[PDB]
Amino acid sequence: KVFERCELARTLKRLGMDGYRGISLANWMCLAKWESGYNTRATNYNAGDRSTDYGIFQINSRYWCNDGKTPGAVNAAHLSCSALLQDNIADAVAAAKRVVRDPQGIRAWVAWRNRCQNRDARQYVQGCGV
Repeated sequence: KVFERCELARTLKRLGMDGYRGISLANWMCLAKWESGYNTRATNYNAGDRSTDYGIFQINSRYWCNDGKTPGAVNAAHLSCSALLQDNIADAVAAAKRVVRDPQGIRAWVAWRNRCQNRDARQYVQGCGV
């Protein structure tokens, strides 16, 4: 599924993401935007380390979800990576919350530092009623 901007904003608010671990909804929106373009079935193979990024938040298979083919893999979140390709993003949200529970917070995603950190992120939630 490819979410509409405001549709996603409201869904994330309803799932308790606004202010989760000090992270505003606008920042989570900025992350999803640059990570997948609000696309739940987005996948990205990292040829260099043989891991794959799954879903709307591009969660990596070496640490957060299990896909069986990732060398030296860990399953901190404890999810099957398949769960992160569903239209219903409840599992991708529980996974995302787990990622930010580590000291890096939202900085775990390099894309966040590149295009979200220290920018005006209001544009991602303006007009959505959240």
